[PDB]
Amino acid sequence: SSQIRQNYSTEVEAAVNRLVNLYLRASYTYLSLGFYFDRDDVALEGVCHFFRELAEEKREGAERLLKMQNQRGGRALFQDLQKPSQDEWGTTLDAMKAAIVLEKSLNQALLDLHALGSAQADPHLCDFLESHFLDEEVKLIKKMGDHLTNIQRLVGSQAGLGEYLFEHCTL
Amino acid sequence: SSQIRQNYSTEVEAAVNRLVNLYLRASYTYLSLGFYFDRDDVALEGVCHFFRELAEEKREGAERLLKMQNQRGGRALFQDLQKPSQDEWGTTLDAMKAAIVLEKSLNQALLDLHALGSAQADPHLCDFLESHFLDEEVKLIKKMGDHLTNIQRLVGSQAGLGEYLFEHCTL
Amino acid sequence: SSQIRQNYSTEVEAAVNRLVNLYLRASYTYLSLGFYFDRDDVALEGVCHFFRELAEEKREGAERLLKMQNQRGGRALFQDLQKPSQDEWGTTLDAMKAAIVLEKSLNQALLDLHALGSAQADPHLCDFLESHFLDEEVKLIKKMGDHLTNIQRLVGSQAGLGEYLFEHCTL
Amino acid sequence: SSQIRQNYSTEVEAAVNRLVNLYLRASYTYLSLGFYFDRDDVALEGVCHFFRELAEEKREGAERLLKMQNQRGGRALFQDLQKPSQDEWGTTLDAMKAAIVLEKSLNQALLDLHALGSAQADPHLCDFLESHFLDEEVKLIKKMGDHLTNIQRLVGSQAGLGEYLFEHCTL
Ligand SMILES: [Au+]
Ligand SMILES: [Au+]
Ligand SMILES: [Au+]
Ligand SMILES: [Au+]
Ligand SMILES: [Au+]
Ligand SMILES: [Au+]
Ligand SMILES: [Au+]
Ligand SMILES: [Au+]
Ligand SMILES: [Au+]
Ligand SMILES: [Au+]
Ligand SMILES: [Au+]
Ligand SMILES: [Au+]
Ligand SMILES: [Au+]
Ligand SMILES: [Au+]
Ligand SMILES: [Au+]
Ligand SMILES: [Au+]
Ligand SMILES: [Au+]
Ligand SMILES: [Au+]
Ligand SMILES: [Au+]
Ligand SMILES: [Au+]
Ligand SMILES: [Au+]
Ligand SMILES: [Au+]
Ligand SMILES: [Au+]
Ligand SMILES: [Au+]
Ligand SMILES: [Au+]
Ligand SMILES: [Au+]
Ligand SMILES: [Au+]
Ligand SMILES: [Au+]
Ligand SMILES: [Cl-]
Ligand SMILES: [Cl-]
Ligand SMILES: [Cl-]
Ligand SMILES: [Cl-]
Ligand SMILES: [Cl-]
Ligand SMILES: [Cl-]
Ligand SMILES: [Cl-]
Ligand SMILES: [Cl-]
Repeated sequence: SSQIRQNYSTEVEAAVNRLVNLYLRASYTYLSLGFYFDRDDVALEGVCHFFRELAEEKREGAERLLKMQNQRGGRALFQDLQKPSQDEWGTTLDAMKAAIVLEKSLNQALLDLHALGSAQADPHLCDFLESHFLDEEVKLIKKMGDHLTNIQRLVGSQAGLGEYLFEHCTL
Repeated sequence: SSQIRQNYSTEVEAAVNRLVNLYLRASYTYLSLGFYFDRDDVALEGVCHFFRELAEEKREGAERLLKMQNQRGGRALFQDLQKPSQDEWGTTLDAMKAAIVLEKSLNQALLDLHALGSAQADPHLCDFLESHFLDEEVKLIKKMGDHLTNIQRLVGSQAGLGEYLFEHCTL
Repeated sequence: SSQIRQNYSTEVEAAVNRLVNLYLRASYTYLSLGFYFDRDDVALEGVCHFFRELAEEKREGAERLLKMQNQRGGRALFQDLQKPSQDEWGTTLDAMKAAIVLEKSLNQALLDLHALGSAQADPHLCDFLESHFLDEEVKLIKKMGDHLTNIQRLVGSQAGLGEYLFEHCTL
Repeated sequence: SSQIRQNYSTEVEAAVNRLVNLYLRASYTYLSLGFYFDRDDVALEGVCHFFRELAEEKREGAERLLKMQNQRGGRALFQDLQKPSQDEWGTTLDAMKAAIVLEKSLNQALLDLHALGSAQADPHLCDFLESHFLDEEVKLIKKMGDHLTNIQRLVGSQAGLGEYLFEHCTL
């Protein structure tokens, strides 16, 4: 029971529980990514730390959603967390591509949740997504695309490697 | 006269004046609540201070609205402030229930103002309500509902009182 | 492939992956427990914070195991995380009993892993469990049993409540 | 003569003297490795410093064993230190492979000493190996395997070199 619920549709409440599941799944994905790069036969600890920090941010996003669910008087319902889609993640390039795919899917889920909140005339929900999720996700995707470009440049060629060093080491 | 007014409908201007009245009324309600709990025959100074702080927050909300009215080039119009609905407020439980009723009514007025601003295509108004009012009101209502649950638990029973002390004193 | 693996049996490697799954499951359980106590109709924030901290400790335990798996040259394999066994957790007493059941099961898994490491003559594994898991788990279970006794005393009776206050407030 | 010896078998006492010899031999190996990389025609001072620090750690391990031998009432007996197996150590890759071979052999000697202490029911010995040697050796081997992977990646190819720079310079 709740004595506080106001203007909070069952549709949104359900969608928020699904979004918590997606965020926790993504956190689990990034946990797997990070420990893959910590393998002795891979050994790119910087890549390990990049994904470890993303695992933490996606868990924090889920916790924010759960806190909001309780603030509106909705009820958290948890489902199974499906294991990540791969057990080994290939090259740095492969892993950064998988990460962008994952983030695009979370972004689309955020946009879908906004469409539902708009249809339900739920401005608190909209505000919440704007305050904590929409711009954070755009920033992250921009950083990943920048990373993808630089991995491609570096693994591709000696001119590529040259331009990278000029920017990174001289500038 | 105004030389600055742009995209600011007479409907919104009127609705904002009504919302100032509601906020000032709520401030007056909380003033009455607080001094009731300061009576020698009631003497719950912590409850007095809780309502005294709410009186201050509701006055501040009204002042924010008035400042916004002037920033958009609308004209503040004041009406009578109706005295609060009771002269004595009963138990702590009774008073917390009345407070949640009051906050729900302010929240609904905020949602109604958003619906009007949306119909008038007034995004500055929407932004304003998001920046200062929607999440503040949800947070406050959540706190009041938490309080209601704890008052009910405490006044209800020895098991209730027991669980409360474990949480509050041990944890 | 690994160039470092030495004295690390496939049986232990598999058992460690299963133990990571159990720890992550327990973390997920505690996440559900904590947000249950944050509901407006439950509203025991101290209990919420107790379980929130346990969720963090169980995730940290899983991460320690994963780091150890990589240090020995074993390969992390993740499975589905089954959702927690309940959606609502009843009283504080009910929830503390469920927590002790959960911790007893992790403790038994640690003891089973020691039995396997002993049979495989793997002293590094034994050392690892001693350094990070066995005494931590005994300490936690002792704290939970202490909590269970105090909840029982407090919810049970006016003599019980009296003895608790003497200890907590006077001493 | 000793007035303190208790539960300290002649077998363990002998094995500990042999382990001191192995540790001092390894220290001597690393001394040779380090000065090889300081040659003007090799000139990788970072590699020199890596091996110089390992020479120091292996000497410290021997000194710890000798101190323990005296604490149990056993008698240190020293043998010849055989010169290192090579006079020149080839590439960085060659030298890191030789180092991992050396560390694997010390690790196996530690495991063999644990097997003997277990057969002799000598828990102080076991504790000692756990406190100062088993996890230190696993950590070191993990670091060396990580190094081997990164040397292989770097000396192998332009894609390899690219991935390394992304991790090391960008992340
Ligand atoms: Au990682
Ligand atoms: Au890392
Ligand atoms: Au929206
Ligand atoms: Au909306
Ligand atoms: Au650079
Ligand atoms: Au540079
Ligand atoms: Au550089
Ligand atoms: Au007052
Ligand atoms: Au007061
Ligand atoms: Au609006
Ligand atoms: Au609007
Ligand atoms: Au208390
Ligand atoms: Au207390
Ligand atoms: Au207290
Ligand atoms: Au919580
Ligand atoms: Au909490
Ligand atoms: Au063991
Ligand atoms: Au063992
Ligand atoms: Au107390
Ligand atoms: Au007290
Ligand atoms: Au007290
Ligand atoms: Au050197
Ligand atoms: Au050096
Ligand atoms: Au042993
Ligand atoms: Au032993
Ligand atoms: Au670098
Ligand atoms: Au760099
Ligand atoms: Au660099
Ligand atoms: Cl990680
Ligand atoms: Cl809306
Ligand atoms: Cl007052
Ligand atoms: Cl609008
Ligand atoms: Cl929590
Ligand atoms: Cl063993
Ligand atoms: Cl040296
Ligand atoms: Cl023993």
